[PDB]
Amino acid sequence: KVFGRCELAAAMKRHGLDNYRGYSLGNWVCAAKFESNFNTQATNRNTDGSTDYGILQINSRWWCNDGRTPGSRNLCNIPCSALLSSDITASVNCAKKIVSDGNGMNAWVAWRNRCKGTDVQAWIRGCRL
Ligand SMILES: [Cl-]
Ligand SMILES: [Cl-]
Ligand SMILES: [Cl-]
Ligand SMILES: [Cl-]
Ligand SMILES: [Cl-]
Ligand SMILES: [Cl-]
Ligand SMILES: [Cl-]
Ligand SMILES: [Cl-]
Ligand code: NA
Repeated sequence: KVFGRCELAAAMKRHGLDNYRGYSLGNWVCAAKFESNFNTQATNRNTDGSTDYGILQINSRWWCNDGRTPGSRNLCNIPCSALLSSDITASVNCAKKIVSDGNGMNAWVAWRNRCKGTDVQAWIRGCRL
């Protein structure tokens, strides 16, 4: 599923991500935009053989099981495939554990490089929330 901007903002809020660990809704929408262009089925292979999955590009090295990343962990206790669903629950619950890990939203390299410090409120501007 490819979400619209305000549509994803609404789903993220419903699942309790708005201000989670102090990060406003706009930061989460901005991260989704540059990680997946709002497409739940996005995937991207890393140089190390791991793979990033879903709207927030969660990596198989630590967070989900794909059966093909040697010596990895599955800290979210899920198959990486659950991260590609039209329903975002699995992605949001796993993102909650990632953003709690010590480095905040810097865990997402695209948020640091493209969203951090910017006018992130622009991502939710005009949305009926
Ligand atoms: Cl957009
Ligand atoms: Cl915001
Ligand atoms: Cl594996
Ligand atoms: Cl394969
Ligand atoms: Cl594990
Ligand atoms: Cl599994
Ligand atoms: Cl949803
Ligand atoms: Cl923080
Ligand atoms: Na894994």
